[PDB]
Amino acid sequence: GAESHELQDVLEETNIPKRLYKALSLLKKEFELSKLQQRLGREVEEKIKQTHRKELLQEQLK
Amino acid sequence: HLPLIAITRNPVFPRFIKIIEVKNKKLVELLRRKVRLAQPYVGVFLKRDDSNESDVVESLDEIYHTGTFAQIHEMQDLGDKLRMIVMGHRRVHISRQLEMVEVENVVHEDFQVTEEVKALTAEIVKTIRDIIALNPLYRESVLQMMQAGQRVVDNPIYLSDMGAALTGAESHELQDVLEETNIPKRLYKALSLLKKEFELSKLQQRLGREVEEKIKQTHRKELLQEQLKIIKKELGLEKDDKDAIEEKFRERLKELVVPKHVMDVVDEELSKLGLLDNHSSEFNVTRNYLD
Amino acid sequence: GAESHELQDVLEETNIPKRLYKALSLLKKEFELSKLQQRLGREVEEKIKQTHRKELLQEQLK
Amino acid sequence: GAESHELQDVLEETNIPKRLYKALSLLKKEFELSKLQQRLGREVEEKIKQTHRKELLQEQLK
Amino acid sequence: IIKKELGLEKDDKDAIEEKFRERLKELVVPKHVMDVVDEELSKLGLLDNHSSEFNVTRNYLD
Repeated sequence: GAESHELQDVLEETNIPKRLYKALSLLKKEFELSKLQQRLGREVEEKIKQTHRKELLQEQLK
Repeated sequence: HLPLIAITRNPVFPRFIKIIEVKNKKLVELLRRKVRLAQPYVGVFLKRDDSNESDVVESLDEIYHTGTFAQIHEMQDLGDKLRMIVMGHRRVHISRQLEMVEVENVVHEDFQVTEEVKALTAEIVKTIRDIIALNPLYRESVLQMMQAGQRVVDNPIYLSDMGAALTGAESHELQDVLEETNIPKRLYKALSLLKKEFELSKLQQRLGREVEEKIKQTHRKELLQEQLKIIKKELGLEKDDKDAIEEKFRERLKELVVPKHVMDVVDEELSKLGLLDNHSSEFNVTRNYLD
Repeated sequence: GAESHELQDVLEETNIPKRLYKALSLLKKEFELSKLQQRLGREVEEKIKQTHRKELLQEQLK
Repeated sequence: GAESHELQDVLEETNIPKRLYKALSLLKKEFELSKLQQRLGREVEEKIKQTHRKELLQEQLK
Repeated sequence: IIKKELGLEKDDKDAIEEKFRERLKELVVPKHVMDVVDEELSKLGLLDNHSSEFNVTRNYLD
């Protein structure tokens, strides 16, 4: 998912190790972004489950 | 030679136990008269369009000439005084119910070569299984008890009739099926009617499930909004109560040399405001009073 | 969807062209039967479709 | 799940049948509490599911 | 990430929030009604499209 600028920079690289390492670093960056979004989503989803659960717990107390 | 039984919206599918409960107590006399008979029996017929109780006792042509003679089983009378048990045993078609003469004109003609005749039975049972799975109407134990491979099906016509009984088609469709004399015609009509009934039933169920799907989609869009809104609550809302209505009015009243009764009244009003949801009209009235 | 007797008759044929022609004839017969059944089904579905859409609207109302 | 006091009381008992009966009674007590908890939980979950279905049926009422 | 998230959910209501904001753009308008409209649009976004109270709020906004 790296921007087109990153792809252009990868193209600028000449040596095979350089270009492949930059592509691998970009892939790791993609994982970092995806995992950040996933962690935020899962944390907020546990909290929203708990928020609905709180009305359910007031219902249990009821 | 007995008076026609008042079906009163109680269809009796072939080889299917059904219960008839007519409010009128006149049939009670008829039922009690036949108790003395060594072999009690009850006549089963089907009503035509535009059901009318008065026409039943006025004209006998309303009831279809078709009928299903069967033996009475037993009397229960649990809640009401009439709980007739009607079963499909022997179909009959009276030439003229006006004139009682009857004949067992049951037609079950079949071809000598029987290799593909039962092939359609496999498709019929598969369709019935699909319908009951997607449109559950009765328990599955009946299907297990009556399996086409068991070879115990000595009456394929009756099996087809029971399978088509699951159809939710109007009684007019059943009458049209009965009018058919050729076996292929009736079988084809039965399966097509079954598919139509399933379509209607699935429509009714689909609306109910679709409401849940929209609610889930709304909650899911709101859930993604809640994820970004939690990040904002840390960041954008700043988890800071200052600049809010509560704190805004607190700072507004901060610089005034204020009595104490007003302070307790304002504390009560702020407690309500926090308890009160923002959208509610009571919340707006409370906000205006606080202003 | 031919009968088991039809399959036995096909097996009875020895020459490859003869069995191929018999299989093609069986396919033609089965296709003709299926087409006739489908056309009859379409005609009957149209006849039932003569039921006015007012009936469908009344069903939705109910 | 019996408290340590119950375990001490069981230890005080010397007759094997007495301690066996006390252990069975403690097991029955825990079973009763757990069954009550499970029944209440399922009842509340059914009530919340019925509340969601009641919202659906209120839309249908609209 | 913050600004992309804000952009994705920028509109309180679909095809309504932006329309009313652009309608207000040409207006040299007092601050009081701006804050009132901001609160009303926040509530609008919080509410769902087909609510009767949402309908009354929409009519008031119009």
